[PDB]
Amino acid sequence: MREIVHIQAGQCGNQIGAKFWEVISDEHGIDPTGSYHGDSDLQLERINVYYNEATGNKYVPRAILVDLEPGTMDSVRSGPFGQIFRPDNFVFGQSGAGNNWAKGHYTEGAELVDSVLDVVRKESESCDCLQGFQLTHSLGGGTGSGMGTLLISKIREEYPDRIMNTFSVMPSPKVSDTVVEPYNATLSVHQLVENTDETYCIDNEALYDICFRTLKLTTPTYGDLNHLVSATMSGVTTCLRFPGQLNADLRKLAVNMVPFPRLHFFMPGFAPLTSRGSQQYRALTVPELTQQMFDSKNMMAACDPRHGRYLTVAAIFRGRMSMKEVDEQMLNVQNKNSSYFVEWIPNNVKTAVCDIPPRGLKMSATFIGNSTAIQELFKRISEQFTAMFRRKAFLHWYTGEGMDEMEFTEAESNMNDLVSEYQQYQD
Amino acid sequence: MRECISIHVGQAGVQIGNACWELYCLEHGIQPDGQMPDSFNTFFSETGAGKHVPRAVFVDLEPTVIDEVRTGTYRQLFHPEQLITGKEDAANNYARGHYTIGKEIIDLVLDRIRKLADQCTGLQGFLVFHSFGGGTGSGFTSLLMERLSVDYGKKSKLEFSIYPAPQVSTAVVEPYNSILTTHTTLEHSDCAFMVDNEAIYDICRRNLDIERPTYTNLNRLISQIVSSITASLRFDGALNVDLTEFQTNLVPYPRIHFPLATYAPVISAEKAYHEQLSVAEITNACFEPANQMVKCDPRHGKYMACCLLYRGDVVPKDVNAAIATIKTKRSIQFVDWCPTGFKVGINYQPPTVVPGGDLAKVQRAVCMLSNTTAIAEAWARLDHKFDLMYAKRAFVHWYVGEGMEEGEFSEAREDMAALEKDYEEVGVDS
Amino acid sequence: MRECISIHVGQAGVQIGNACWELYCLEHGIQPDGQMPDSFNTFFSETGAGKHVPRAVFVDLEPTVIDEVRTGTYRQLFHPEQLITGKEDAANNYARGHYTIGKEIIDLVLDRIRKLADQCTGLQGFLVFHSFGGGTGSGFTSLLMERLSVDYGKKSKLEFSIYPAPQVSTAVVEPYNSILTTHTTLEHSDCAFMVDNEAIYDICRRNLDIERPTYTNLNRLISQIVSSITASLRFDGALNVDLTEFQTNLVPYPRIHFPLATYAPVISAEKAYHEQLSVAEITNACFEPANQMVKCDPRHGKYMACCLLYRGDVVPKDVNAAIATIKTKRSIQFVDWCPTGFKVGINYQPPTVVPGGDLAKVQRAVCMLSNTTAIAEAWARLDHKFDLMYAKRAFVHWYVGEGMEEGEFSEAREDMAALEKDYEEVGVDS
Amino acid sequence: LAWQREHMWLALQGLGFESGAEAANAGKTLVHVTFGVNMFDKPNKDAFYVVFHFLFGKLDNVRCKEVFRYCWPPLDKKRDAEFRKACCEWLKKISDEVGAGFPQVVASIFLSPGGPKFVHLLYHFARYVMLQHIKRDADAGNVFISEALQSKIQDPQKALARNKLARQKYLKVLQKENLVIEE
Amino acid sequence: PEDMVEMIESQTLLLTYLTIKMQKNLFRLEE
Amino acid sequence: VVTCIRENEELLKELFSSP
Ligand SMILES: Nc1nc2c(ncn2[C@@H]2O[C@H](COP(=O)(O)OP(=O)(O)OP(=O)(O)O)[C@@H](O)[C@H]2O)c(=O)[nH]1
Ligand SMILES: Nc1nc2c(ncn2[C@@H]2O[C@H](COP(=O)(O)OP(=O)(O)OP(=O)(O)O)[C@@H](O)[C@H]2O)c(=O)[nH]1
Ligand SMILES: Nc1nc2c(ncn2[C@@H]2O[C@H](COP(=O)(O)OP(=O)(O)OP(O)(O)=S)[C@@H](O)[C@H]2O)c(=O)[nH]1
Ligand SMILES: [Mg+2]
Ligand SMILES: [Mg+2]
Repeated sequence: MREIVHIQAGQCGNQIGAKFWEVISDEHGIDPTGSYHGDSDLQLERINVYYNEATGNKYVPRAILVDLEPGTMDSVRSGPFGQIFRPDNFVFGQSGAGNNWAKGHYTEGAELVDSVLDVVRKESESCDCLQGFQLTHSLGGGTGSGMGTLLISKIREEYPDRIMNTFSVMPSPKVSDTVVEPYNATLSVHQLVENTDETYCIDNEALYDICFRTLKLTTPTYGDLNHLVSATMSGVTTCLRFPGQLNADLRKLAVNMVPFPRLHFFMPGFAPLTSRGSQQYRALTVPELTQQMFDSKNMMAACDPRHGRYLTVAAIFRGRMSMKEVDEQMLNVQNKNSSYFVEWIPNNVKTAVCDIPPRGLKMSATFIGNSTAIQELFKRISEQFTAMFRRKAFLHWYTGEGMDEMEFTEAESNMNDLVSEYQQYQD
Repeated sequence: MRECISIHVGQAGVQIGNACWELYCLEHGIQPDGQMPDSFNTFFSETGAGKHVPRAVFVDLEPTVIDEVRTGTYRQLFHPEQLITGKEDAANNYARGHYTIGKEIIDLVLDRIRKLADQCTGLQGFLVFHSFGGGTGSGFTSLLMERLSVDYGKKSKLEFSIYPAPQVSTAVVEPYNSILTTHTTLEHSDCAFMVDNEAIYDICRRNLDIERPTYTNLNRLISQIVSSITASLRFDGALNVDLTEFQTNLVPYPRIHFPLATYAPVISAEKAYHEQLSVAEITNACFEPANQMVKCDPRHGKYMACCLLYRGDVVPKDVNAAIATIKTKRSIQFVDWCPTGFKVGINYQPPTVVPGGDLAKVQRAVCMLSNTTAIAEAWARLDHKFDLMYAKRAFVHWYVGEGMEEGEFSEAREDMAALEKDYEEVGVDS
Repeated sequence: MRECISIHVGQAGVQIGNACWELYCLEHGIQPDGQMPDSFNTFFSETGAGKHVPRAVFVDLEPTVIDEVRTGTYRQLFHPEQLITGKEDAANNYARGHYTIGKEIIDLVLDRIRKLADQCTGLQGFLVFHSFGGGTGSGFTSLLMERLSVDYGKKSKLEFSIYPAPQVSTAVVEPYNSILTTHTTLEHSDCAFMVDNEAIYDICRRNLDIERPTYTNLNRLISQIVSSITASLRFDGALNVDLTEFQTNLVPYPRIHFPLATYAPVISAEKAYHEQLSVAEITNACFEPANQMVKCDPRHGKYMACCLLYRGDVVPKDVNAAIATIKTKRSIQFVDWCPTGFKVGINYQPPTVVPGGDLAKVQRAVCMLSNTTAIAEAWARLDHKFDLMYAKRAFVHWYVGEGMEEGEFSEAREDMAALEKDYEEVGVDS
Repeated sequence: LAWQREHMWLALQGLGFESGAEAANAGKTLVHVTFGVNMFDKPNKDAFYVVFHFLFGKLDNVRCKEVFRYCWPPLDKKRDAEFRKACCEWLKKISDEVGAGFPQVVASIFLSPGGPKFVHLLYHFARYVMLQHIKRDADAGNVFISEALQSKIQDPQKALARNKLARQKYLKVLQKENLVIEE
Repeated sequence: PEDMVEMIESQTLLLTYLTIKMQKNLFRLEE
Repeated sequence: VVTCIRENEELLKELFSSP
């Protein structure tokens, strides 16, 4: 019943999926060996949305861990909650892609993608009523970006009527770690425009800001970043896995937050996020939840919402709350900020409510924004892309792996067209 | 005799039905395990040796809300095949609920309903609880209502629906859905009781002094209104009002069947000790704009026909007194082609109180259903919302991708326009 | 898997290899007799019972440098077959090592390297260690790289070279060879880390406070750079960089693969106490003009892409902060067509310390490999020296007698001039 | 570029666009699908079907009846994918044979036919069909008029002159038509 | 701008088109 | 240029309307 099959690719995607599985296993009460030990019975009602049941009352995640270097497979296997995963689901290459998109898409990923399609076919036929796929990857490298893009294309070709979510992390101009990041980012966005149903754009720079300013962690690591991302990932599907006063699955969110087919790029956010010292001075209420969630310094994508207009916003609340409070608060947000909301859509906000709060808190809220300001995210890349492509620098790796220059031209033109569409609807 | 079949569609209808059936069980002495340690016949069927199974059918294209009921405290009440559930929800899509996801469950719920009707000997009519703004509650209910109208025909179909509020809304594509289902409520319903959630929120926070009310409170209130409507079948009183004579009095022309419901007295148990809730006081609180179940101004239009359903310790003399006073109120104005504009049903059974509720134990209660032209205003605002989104053809690819046409959008809008104009025209005098 | 075969040619190469292998042996806990009382799999093969034979191949046209190895403390490490030698050296002659004497012993070392490459399942590439000044390290290394490029094809070849100094030259015919070697390093190599001795002398005497250092200190520093390069292969860390990642991010165009290597912090034991060598300080040190391993002014050029290999107690956030500070500096200017120009790798294993060494113990280390047009200056000065000696046809008869042509010298000259012009062009902005 | 929606419609009539019969081939009514100029500013998939089938039929006959044999008229959704995959590949081939003279065809333009991006593809498609018939109905002694038209001139005076020659030809030939049909 | 020479080339195109279309019919009609 | 444009388009549309 509405099963979700998860897919990881690359080091970034693999580590973020590992955090995701840790938190979700904690939610449903699964221990590191797969043995249910929770207290409430609800935790077993819809465990099957993510966990297959193997013999002897153990649960195995319905996830496919992919990469082109075995080091990441060993690192994931050796971590905590590592022994849950099926061994037959680790599909790895032997070299690595070398931050080259052409290698991930055409040369080596093309040879590896058949094993991945075999594993996803097995897992998906194993499930009763699939409802979609979740690809956690990064856009800056060769394995993550290009490999996940080839995988998304094939998946859409085989199951055309399913949901396709992506928690892709995008490059950021400030915190850059690779020289050839613009090329891979552009070439991947070109295909994410066509072959996915909703793309949750994360950005490492934004998470670093969340950690430095809000949580006041002196030295954040990648663990804390992946923790934030996993919090959003589970917050999206709480309603699938738990009851509530107003349910919302993934196709509901897709039908509500996407007015036109191409405009499916969202920015996520989470609440409440407080430091430790500042915790006892906070009133955990619905007003404070919504005030934090609609703040611009809390978004997980390095784009300021004040520069555009919310086409749509979704708020998924968790805990025992009043619906009068929720609705009055949403109306208040809309009325006070009337300029940040388009006019040919009345009631931009969709709200849902689940009855189970996250681990340890009494209530929480997840935020998804389809806003025009996301176009900034792309313009940056485009600028950088042009600044390199004009001189054709680093182009000979991509060419020697079999690509063309016409493909770079098409990718740039498609990114420009998406930017034009968003800007047009901004007015 | 005088049976009725309830169809609860979508999440809103299913939960409203949870409230309704808890209420009927408390009213009739029937335990949530079925046993009762006559009148129950209007809703329950006596199954062998002491087992009253409700004459209802729960539907959803999604497993969750029905599973709450299967594992809830009322699992032993409903018999398993009454609770029909699908696999994947309409996902806020009229086209999915109506055309693609809907067609797989329709024969199953129809077979169940037919088996339900073959057990009752004086079937009065169907009660259909749903919600305009949802995917299932809109599309699958359209489908079900069309099929029912074909099969049964002259039976009276009463629908109680959750109409989208002006400002407070939970979904984005909501206006779209709410328009398409109108194309059904005009033709395949006999009387449509539209109720908005924002008005019930204001009712709660003003009357019952509940600062943060949730869906359970609102559902209890709607359930109370339904109970007051069908009491005249389930009890004996001085003046009974059937469903057919009710519909005869309340609907002047075929197209005009969208009355407003309002219950009184709704007060907390604490301000109740000070109030002297006479027949006149609650009779008048019915005619106040603040006690409305839908956001509209009865002052902004003219009344056409009102039905007063009194419940409890009520004598006819003071009812006549109160109706004459209202007749002498100029802020309450009426059409001229309805010289006598009141139907009165008086009933003996006071309104029961659910444990854990907010309402108090009161002896007299009124349910007033008023066909007023002011309801047109409501439709107006929603239409405007539509014409914003539709101007850009936003979200339309979801619909046309699922077996719809754009011609259906255009037709639904033209139909709602003609409905508004017919209301404005029937209002005017001569 | 992920094995790399390190060829050590000529005297300079064989000695830098003594240093490198001392380091690796001490790093993986492998005793000098080969026993270890995983990671070692990259640089050692595990033969039989706890015996590890390095994946290296020491060559030379002279036996004495290899005979010291065969008699030294590590005679029990390299199994005898890998320490290949001839009878007479090339005597600082390119033509002897390339044509005359190299042709007799190219096949032997080629058979040995084929044996080595067959035993590894994940070959990453080759690490050719040689000097530009000698006859073997220029001529035979050129011949070897030619045959290896014909044989193995796409395998990445990273060469670590000892380039002549601007001022201190120990040989007279040196420029000649150092020029002819260019004709190979352009086409057959994938990355060339040229290193000048004079700069390591200055780094020693300033940072380490070593009054007069010898070759052992220089070789220790070079080995430290090599281990920092291959660390992301042998051990695990935060961000990992293979060899192909390195080459992708560091090489903008095919002809441009001559990066400058530099290390931080190289302090004394005594000086390390007063300094708090955090990430910011070592990252700023990598960009200092006096810490380069080759003599040039990086202010006189423009950086094209730079890879930071951090090692030890390194978190990503302060790496990011230090890089942002490097960006907001005006003297470190970057080419325009490379807006994002920093590759970052972070490894968890801190840098080891050899006993009797000169470096201290640090918790963080940085190896910076930068592609900057400034390296062109180096070639310039050496080329001038060439243009002096070729002006008088001096020492040319020694080349012509053994099978070399003057056209070959003119050809190497044209090729190196073209390479300089390519750097001057790629530098300029639009 | 308003004339793009203009010349298109005129060029649409150039192929002999009759809104009735071309709506009759699809088995649907005209009142539910408006034709003309202001038909593709919004998502309009029915007018899309009609104009695309007419435009593909005017250029090719047999292969058109082949590639659109299991598709047209695409009234349902299983058979709709056939239309959307038979047309996109053809348009991609056509764009690749001409290159920069055509907008890069994207299947996403077919999920919602509307907006300026769809009108751009439609105008260049109409131009292509005009030209590949000027390539076949113009005389063997006048095939160069086709390539003379593919020569993207940049000066306005020569454009003026070319129009001038063509329009005097137009007047004289329409006058000769009258001579032939009357005399 | 270019938009006007494109207008001109398009109208030249239409003239050439319709003219050739009516020529190929009139040649048939006269015989 | 606009005059020739207008004469052009007018003759085009009106001659198209010839049966
Ligand atoms: N008064 C009241 N309104 C509800 C309730 N549940 C949902 N709604 C409202 O009804 C509308 C949504 O209808 P849904 O029930 O969620 O739609 P649906 O019937 O499930 O169709 P799907 O989208 O396929 O689930 C919103 O106004 C909701 O706020 C309820 O229990 N009581
Ligand atoms: N940095 C460094 N340079 C060295 C070392 N050993 C030799 N050299 C330098 O390398 C250059 C000479 O190259 P050699 O290795 O001696 O010549 P070769 O490879 O033996 O070839 P032949 O002349 O034929 O014997 C001079 O600069 C030498 O000073 C060393 O251990 N470290
Ligand atoms: N949030 C987060 N970001 C990461 C993590 N690991 C890498 N990144 C970011 O992702 C980008 C590179 O991701 P990486 O994992 O190297 O992609 P890859 O495709 O696996 O790299 P490759 O195999 O082609 S060389 C960088 O921008 C880096 O900052 C992580 O664990 N968490
Ligand atoms: Mg990787
Ligand atoms: Mg020697």
